[PDB]
Amino acid sequence: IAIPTNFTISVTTEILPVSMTKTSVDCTMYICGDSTECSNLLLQYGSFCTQLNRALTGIAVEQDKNTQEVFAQVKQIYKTPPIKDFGGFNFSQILPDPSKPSKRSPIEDLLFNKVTLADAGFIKQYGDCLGDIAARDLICAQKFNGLTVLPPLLTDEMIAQYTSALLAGTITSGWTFGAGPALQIPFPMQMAYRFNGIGVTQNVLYENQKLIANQFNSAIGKIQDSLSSTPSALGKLQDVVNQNAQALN
Amino acid sequence: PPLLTDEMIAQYTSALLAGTITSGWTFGAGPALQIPFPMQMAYRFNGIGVTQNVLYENQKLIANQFNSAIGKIQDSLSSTPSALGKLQDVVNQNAQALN
Amino acid sequence: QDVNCTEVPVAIHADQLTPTWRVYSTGSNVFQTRAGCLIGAEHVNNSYECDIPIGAGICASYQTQTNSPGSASSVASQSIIAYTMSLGAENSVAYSNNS
Amino acid sequence: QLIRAAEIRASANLAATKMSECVLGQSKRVDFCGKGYHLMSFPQSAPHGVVFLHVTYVPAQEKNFTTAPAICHDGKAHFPREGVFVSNGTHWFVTQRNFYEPQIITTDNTFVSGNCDVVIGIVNNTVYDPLQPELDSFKEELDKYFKNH
Amino acid sequence: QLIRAAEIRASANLAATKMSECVLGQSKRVDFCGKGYHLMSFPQSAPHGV
Amino acid sequence: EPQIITTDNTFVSGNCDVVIGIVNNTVYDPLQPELDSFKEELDKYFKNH
Repeated sequence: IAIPTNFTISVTTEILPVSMTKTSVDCTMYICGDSTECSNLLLQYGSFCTQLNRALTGIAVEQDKNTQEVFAQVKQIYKTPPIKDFGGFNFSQILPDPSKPSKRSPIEDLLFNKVTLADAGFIKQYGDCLGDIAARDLICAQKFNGLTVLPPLLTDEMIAQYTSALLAGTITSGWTFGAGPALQIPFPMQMAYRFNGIGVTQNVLYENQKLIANQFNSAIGKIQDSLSSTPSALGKLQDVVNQNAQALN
Repeated sequence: PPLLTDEMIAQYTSALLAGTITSGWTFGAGPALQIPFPMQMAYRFNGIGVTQNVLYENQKLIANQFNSAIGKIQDSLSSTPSALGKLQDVVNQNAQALN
Repeated sequence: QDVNCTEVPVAIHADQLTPTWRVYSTGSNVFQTRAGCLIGAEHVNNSYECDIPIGAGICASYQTQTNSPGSASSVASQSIIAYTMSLGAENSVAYSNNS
Repeated sequence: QLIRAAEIRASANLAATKMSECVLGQSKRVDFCGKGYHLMSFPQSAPHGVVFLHVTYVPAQEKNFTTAPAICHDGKAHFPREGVFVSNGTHWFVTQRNFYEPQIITTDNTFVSGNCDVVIGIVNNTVYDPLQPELDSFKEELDKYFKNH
Repeated sequence: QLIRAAEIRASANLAATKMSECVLGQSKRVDFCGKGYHLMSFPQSAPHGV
Repeated sequence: EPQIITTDNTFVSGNCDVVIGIVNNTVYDPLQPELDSFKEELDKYFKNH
């Protein structure tokens, strides 16, 4: 046989896109611009423009549905306790940072600074393309032809707040969070529960609590290190953005 | 042409079979830990709610069943045509579109 | 949408239109949002669940404002209110290290 | 755009499933969320996406040991309730499967099933009954009473 | 071709899930890998499938 | 469903010097009181006779 005599607790990252950019096209303005002759001619092709608008609106609503399904699974917004003493497990690396205005965790800050959005996240145009706030060459050139980007229903702050609620529930309650009333449980006992879940006895945790905490903290730190360093880590989100921008271009 | 040759996919399948047969489910979660195969089947009996002894006291019979089953599969493939229907349907669809 | 809305008042070519539509071209209820601006909706500083999604965190609903018209009008004049949606009921679990 | 939206819907459904089964619970589905045995997961928001940090348990520092499927003692075959029979060259212990915590083989951590002529590979060893020494502790007292007095 | 490619991606994602959940482990979810109580799965290669 | 902490719903691992938050209490073993039941009989036999 071969029986392990030690363990490593490892933190791995997985990235999943949830939504596209909500784009709408004024069929008539794209095809015919301001010409009335072309518009009258286009009236002879039937309901093609109505069909295109309906399909694009369906996609746009579906994007909000996707975000709500992924992030709005929590009934109630939870706060982590003010005194953050979780038996050695740190967590001040994924929890919201009150100092920063965005109320995002450091990892969330790194993630938001690595996806450039292709400058496609702009809606309004006046005041000279919002005084260059919205990328002129791409956004304004596109949307002078009836191509608009609608804003998502949930703001980034609201998605961050939902994520904070999920982390608070997990840290303070375990899985009871998601099956009914939230029931408090000290975090070391939660980890002992989970050790039982994988076939390892509780004592393996209580007699190695400091080591487990150190490994967890070190892994969490390495996660930021890798994300900040490793190029093309958030490749999939950038691929989605690039595909949408290329199609519109 | 596909990036992975048929030989390479076969090598991957051989690796998966060897890992399973020699180490159970350990090689998909960490280091491959060797375990005698009867003990693997005992573990897998426990997983489905049947005590360990049931395997050990019936080992030969169990073995005889497993082997037989494998043979049948080959027959069901060698004899029955249209067994690989889904893959053939994919090939047919692609061919018809190209035509 | 995508209009500030310092343009809207006469940008519709309000001269050759119906007064009924022009009622929605201007008024005391003009609210700027990241999805354009909203005419005919009162911006309340309190939050509810999302009823009609406008966008960028702004939702709209039809509510008994209970304002001065509310106190005066027998119907408790109900208007359309634009608000920043609330994610959910606020809760805090009594976490202790021995509870 | 419809095709791409279908693909992103598939991704969003997978993400919601992972949020349910890995952030709000502990999953026994191998490799569904994390390489190794899944302990927990933490979500993080990214532009148009979600990042899951899967915290998992990976065994390490394994050594060989010798194993048998059962122990024959007093003509009875003993199997481990939850663990493996493991030998360090000289002595036999019972250890939990995923972490080496050797323990003496007792009637508390083993169960009997039949005699030891049917199991292939059964080895001979002692199974310690925690009640016999307790009884003998005062059987010695009886002997003292009836010999010294 | 794009629609058919979406369909095969769903079969390949399902195949990857089966690979993980049935070859690299023992599955408790029912009828996911076989009929009856699942003991163990073995993979084999087919010209464009598994 | 509260139950008494006994030696049948608990298992022993190590000494109480490495676990953080350990608390003292008696763990009841069903065999000791029963055995003492007739250890008292032995004492009666060897003291009253």
